[PDB]
Amino acid sequence: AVNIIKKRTKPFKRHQSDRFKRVGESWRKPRGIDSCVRRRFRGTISMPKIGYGNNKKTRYCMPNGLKAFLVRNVSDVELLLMHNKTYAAEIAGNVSARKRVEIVEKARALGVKVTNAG
Amino acid sequence: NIPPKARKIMQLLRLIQINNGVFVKFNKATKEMLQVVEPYVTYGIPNLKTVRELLYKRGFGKVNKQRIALSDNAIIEAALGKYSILSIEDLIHEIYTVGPNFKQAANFIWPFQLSSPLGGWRDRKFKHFIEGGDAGKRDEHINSLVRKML
Amino acid sequence: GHRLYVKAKHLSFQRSKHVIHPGTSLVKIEGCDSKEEAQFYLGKRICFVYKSNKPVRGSKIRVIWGTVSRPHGNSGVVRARFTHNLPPKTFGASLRVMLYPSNV
Amino acid sequence: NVPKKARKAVRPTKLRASLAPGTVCILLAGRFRGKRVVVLSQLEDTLVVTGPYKVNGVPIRRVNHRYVIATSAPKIDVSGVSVEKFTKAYFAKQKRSGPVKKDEAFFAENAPKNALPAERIADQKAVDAKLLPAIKAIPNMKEYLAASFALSNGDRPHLMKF
Amino acid sequence: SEFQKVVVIDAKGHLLGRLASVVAKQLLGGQKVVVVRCEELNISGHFFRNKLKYLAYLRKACRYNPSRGAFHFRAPSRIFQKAVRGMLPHKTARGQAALEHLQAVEGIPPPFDKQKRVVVPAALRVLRLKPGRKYCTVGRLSSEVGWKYSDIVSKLEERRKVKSAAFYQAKLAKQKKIASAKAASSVNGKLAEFGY
Amino acid sequence: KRYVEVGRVVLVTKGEYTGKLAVIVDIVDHKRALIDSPCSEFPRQVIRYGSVVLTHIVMKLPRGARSGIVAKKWKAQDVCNKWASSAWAKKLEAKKVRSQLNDFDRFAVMRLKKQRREQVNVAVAKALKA
Amino acid sequence: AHVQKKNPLKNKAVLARLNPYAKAYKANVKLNTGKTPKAAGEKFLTVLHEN
Amino acid sequence: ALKEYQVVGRKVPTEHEPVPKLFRMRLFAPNESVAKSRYWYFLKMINKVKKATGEIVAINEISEPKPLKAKVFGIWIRYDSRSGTHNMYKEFRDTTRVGAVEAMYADMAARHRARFRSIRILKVVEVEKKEDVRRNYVKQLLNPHLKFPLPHRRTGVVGLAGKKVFAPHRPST
RNA sequence: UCCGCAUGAUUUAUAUGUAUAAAAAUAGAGGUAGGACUUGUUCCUACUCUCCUGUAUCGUAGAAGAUGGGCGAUGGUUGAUGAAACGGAAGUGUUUUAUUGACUUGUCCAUGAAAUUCCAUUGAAAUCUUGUGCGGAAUCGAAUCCAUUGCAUACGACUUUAA
RNA sequence: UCUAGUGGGCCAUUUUUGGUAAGCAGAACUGGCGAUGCGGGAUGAACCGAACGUGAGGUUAAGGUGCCGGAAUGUACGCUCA
Repeated sequence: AVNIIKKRTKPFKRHQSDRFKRVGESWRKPRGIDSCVRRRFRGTISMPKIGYGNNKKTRYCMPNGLKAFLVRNVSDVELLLMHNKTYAAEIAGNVSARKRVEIVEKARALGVKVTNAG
Repeated sequence: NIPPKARKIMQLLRLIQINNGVFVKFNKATKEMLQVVEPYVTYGIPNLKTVRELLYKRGFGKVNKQRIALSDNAIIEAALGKYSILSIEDLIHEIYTVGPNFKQAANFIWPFQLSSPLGGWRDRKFKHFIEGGDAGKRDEHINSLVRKML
Repeated sequence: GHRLYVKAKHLSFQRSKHVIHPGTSLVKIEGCDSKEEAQFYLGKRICFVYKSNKPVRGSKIRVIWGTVSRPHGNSGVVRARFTHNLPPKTFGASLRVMLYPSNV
Repeated sequence: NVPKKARKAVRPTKLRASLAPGTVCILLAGRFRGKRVVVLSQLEDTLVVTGPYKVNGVPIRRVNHRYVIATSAPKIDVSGVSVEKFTKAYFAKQKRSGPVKKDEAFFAENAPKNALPAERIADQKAVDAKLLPAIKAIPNMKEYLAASFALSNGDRPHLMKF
Repeated sequence: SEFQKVVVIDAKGHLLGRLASVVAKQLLGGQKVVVVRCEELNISGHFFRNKLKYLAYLRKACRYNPSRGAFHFRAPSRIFQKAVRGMLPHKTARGQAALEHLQAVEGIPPPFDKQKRVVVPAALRVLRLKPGRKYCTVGRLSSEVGWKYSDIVSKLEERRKVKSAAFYQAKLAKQKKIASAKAASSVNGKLAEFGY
Repeated sequence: KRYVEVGRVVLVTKGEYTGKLAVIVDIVDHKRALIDSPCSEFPRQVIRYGSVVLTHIVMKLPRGARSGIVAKKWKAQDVCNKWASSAWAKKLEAKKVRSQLNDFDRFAVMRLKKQRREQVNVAVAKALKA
Repeated sequence: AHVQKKNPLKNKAVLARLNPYAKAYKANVKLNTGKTPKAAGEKFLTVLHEN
Repeated sequence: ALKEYQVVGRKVPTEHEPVPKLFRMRLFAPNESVAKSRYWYFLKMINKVKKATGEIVAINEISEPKPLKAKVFGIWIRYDSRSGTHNMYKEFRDTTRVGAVEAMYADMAARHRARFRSIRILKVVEVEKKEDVRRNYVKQLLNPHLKFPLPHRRTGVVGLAGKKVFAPHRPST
């Protein structure tokens, strides 16, 4: 959780998704017989590869060195009593404001950081 | 673009990558093999300085089929202790003066991964050394090549 | 008050015929006509000074710093690495080579 | 967890021979950039320098050995100046850990008038009295020190001597 | 060594291509260049070769619309500018900016006749062309190709030279008086020890 | 006015011996000649005409002379002071001294030039006013 | 073990860990403390300058 | 850069020939390996020896006995053109016979476009007599009263000061 | 809408001295009061000054440059008014002249720069239009549409007329 | 052991056959493209160099160093005026 370095920050947009609206930005492997992107010609977009994989020690870590653990209730928040310095609670979006208040209070009492507090 | 015969010889000489160096004992068999692979390799007579610099900086031994740096005499003693080779110094002695266990001493050493020469090669690299290239026998000029390549 | 820096020009990035490397910049220093003279300026701090439109901290002047690394070519041109890569819109702009890490 | 103990022992800094005590140096950066000062002693990695206050106006302070250009001007005698007084703690800011603020109404108290107590100027007067004959005897030295340094057109630092 | 704001180059005795190459490199470096007396530029080879080369260049026009075809400028300054433009990457913004900083003119106009003019030794004909080998003049080539202002430029150059000679004589008088005063100064004896 | 012949004194402008005097004692060809100097640090050698510049001093010396007799003729004739007491060598020496000075010398030169400028300005003003 | 390779030709401590003789090794020893004659031969000189 | 080597070799002794003849020649080669290669190349023409069937018993670099005096060198060569084989004789004034050979190679390449591989140096001799010196331009350098102006060059650059892009005034000669 | 009693924004500022205006050839007069009279394709005059291009010349000390003095000149530098003249190739610039200023570092003196106590920052001042307080009044308009003509015209456009 | 795809090939060096020849057709060896990105030959499937995980630093191959364009308007000897 120290010196977190990302090899690549771009999201690997799909080819021609910027040109055609029916083509989503979610990555698809090009499989054309004359695909310049697949052949990796100079100046074309890069394809996702295993070499882009981030360090295992810093993988899944937020810039603060924590991992955003999703919590839906106070019982979920209590799961991070011992793992306070590695996991940070993220309140689920479908949780009501009344239960979110209790979740925030429990996280504050346990010292667990909240990624989306307030 | 390597012919099958030259490719097989270089595999048997453990020269499977560019800028790779090995020690061989010069006999009729090795001389004829080097003659066949003349366009693809250079070879010559190394001196004591070249041999010791190679084994001290690029010295890697093959223990358990692994490339391990010769950072301690214990590794050499474990690998070649049965041949009375207990240190990098007598490993250098066995390599320089071709002794009884030269085959074991040379096979234990991983092929040297030399860098590109400092100052580059000649104007055209893939001509013979006699013609002005960097191929074939070069006699003592292998020492200068290794010095640039180390 | 006068100047304590040598004038310099930002020529281009390190590049081949068609491939550019914006991580290093080519700098021509006034009065440096050989790679032997470039050895004196090796390691010297070099700054690009430009103006802006928003005052920041009361000053409208922004400076990008860097260090000369190695000579380039035979005519005294040097390679420099900056904290932020110099924008290529500054190709041909003025840079200041300081004497801050001096050894004379 | 406890980190490993590194094997980087601290060893004394060895400086250039040109930065001898009494040498005239040119300040390259800072408030007094371009000024000419006299080296009194040598600290760990810095030099204790001061152009005499009756000519220069630069007080007794430190300067990084890299941020000065030594000049081949005739050396100024600094034999008796009590160099041992100037240490790292001498040019050390007060203990400011905790209650410190940098708002207004603080620059009227940090001015040298209502600050910089005695034993600074009082010792500087005595040290200047000791050092005065050397500058007086050397011709052009007083005006040379008072004059700042600048690069004129056509000046090439890599070829000119200092 | 020369990082000045604006440089004025007297094009007389210079070779067109070598001067254009130096000027283009300076423009890309970020230096404003004003080239004067472009009609005195020289091109290696005898006049018939250069005349035929320009005629071949002039013959190249768009088949369906010469108005949008290649524009063949006849003035010597425009010939120099065409050489510089060919040496520059003018189709990019950087090349267009570099070309915008060049001001090539015929003769020495009043904006620049009172400014210092320099030369490029790497492009000088006397230093680059072997003696005895004939060369042409861009001004003569332009005049025989369609440039109309060869005679008026010559007349204005005669007037400018007369004015410049008068200015030089007035400056020479001041220089001789300063030298005479400096000769009798006793400071020179103690100053010569420093090489001055 | 200057030609390349045996006895011609030249100044070396290229190589390690730049700024040194020499005398041509033998002409190898139209591109090279053999030169020598009485100085111990300068060895007799063969140099190209592009690395040297001809001077005005021509001394009487036999073709293919040896180093010993070259030095003897150099001492016998006044070639040493002939070159030394010339505008060329004096101007070179002033250049050398001007390049062999430090910042303190530069300050002294500036002050001396300021004094000379003031005196000259007064002199020209008085002379012109008459 | 062996997280980073040190060059013995650069690191004296590693150059001492290996090769214990390095400390006692000597070089540049003079062996010309004698008349130091020449072995050329008239026959060899004539052959060298034969043509 | 060329050097002159004397190379002495012979055939490997056999049952019929226990004392083979020793053959020596002087060759101008960049290095000893090229010199020995040239030796075998020239020996294969006349004798029935090869590198496999022969051995080199000596190779010594020869330096100029008088490098500090001007000499005239006459070189007989045999070279192959694009049509046939020719024999030429050339004269060069130099202080070293190796330098004369290098000048000969440069001149042949410049004039006849002849490469190193197509030129055989038959003989190099030193001519100390103008009665045997036959080239008029070489002989004109032997007169006691020889004088001429400096060859027309690009004037003196003189140090780094000649690297300025611009000049304040026109040059003078 | 012009001058000033001034504030603010911008640049000269693509700045850090970013100062420098003869001509033409190179086996030559290169010219430097170049000298030499006799205004000429003249000398024995000046002759080794020409050639190291500018590595030159001019400027360059002072809290980004302050306060008070003695000697030395009898000048130099920077501005506003004044009398002007000369510059047309794009002259928008170059000289000279009187009043009014301030410094003068040519030399010697004194006081004062600090803690911004080891660098990360580029300074004072001058010119320009747009906002606000204006005293002083305003010496002063055109184009188009709508109409009209046919020397014009698919429509625009063009050539006329109009109060 | 089980099974997929394939069963139209093409280019270059060398050895060739049939044809006037072909960017023609048919054979042999090797290396390639097909399935090979990258540097160079201005441009390109085969030619040269070199076979590719994500990056930092250094050095090179082939190829280049007047400008476009990164790099000597480098050195030495000659030839050539179209």
